[PDB]
Parts: sequence; structure tokens; C-alpha cells
Amino acid sequence: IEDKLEEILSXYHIENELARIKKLL
Amino acid sequence: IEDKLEEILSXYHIENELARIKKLL
Amino acid sequence: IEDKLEEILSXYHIENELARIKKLL
Amino acid sequence: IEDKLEEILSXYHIENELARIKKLL
Repeated sequence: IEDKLEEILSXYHIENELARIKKLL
Repeated sequence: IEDKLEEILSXYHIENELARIKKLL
Repeated sequence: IEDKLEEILSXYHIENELARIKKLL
Repeated sequence: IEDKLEEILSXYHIENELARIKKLL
């Protein structure tokens, strides 16, 4: 389990990419 | 652990930014 | 806790909005 | 519960779609 939460935390990137997209607009 | 879920909840922002992107289109 | 996972599941929407964005492009 | 984390892991796609969006810009 503490494992599955670690793999979920593997979301920061999603954020980063959203920011990048905004920059692209 | 209750900790790792707190850091995952640190997603609301992802939503917000998506909405912002839509506004940019 | 089972609670914090319920609030995390409150991501489907993120998907939906991404799809919508694509449609906007 | 290990179940709710499995359904949360059902985020990889979110990533993929973001990448696709970038490609669309």
C-alpha cells in the first residue's frame, strides 16, 4: 500500500506540464 | 501514510489550472 | 483515511476536462 | 481501501493526454 501512494506521487509532473501548456498559449 | 495522502491532496490546483487553460482557448 | 481517498477520487473530472481541451484545439 | 488506490491509479492517462495536448500546440 505505502507503495501505491508512492506510485501515485510519481502529480508534481502533471503540474509542471500544465504550466508548460499555459506558457505555450 | 495519512501524510502521503495529504501530500497528494496538496488535485484542486490541477483543476484550477485546467480551468484557466480553457479560459485561455 | 478512507475519507482522504474519497476526496482524491472527487481525477474523473480532470480527465473529462482534458478531453474537453483537446476538443477546443 | 487498496482498492481505492487501484482506482486512483486507473494518472498515467492524465499524463499521456497532457502530452498529446502539447503536441496539438
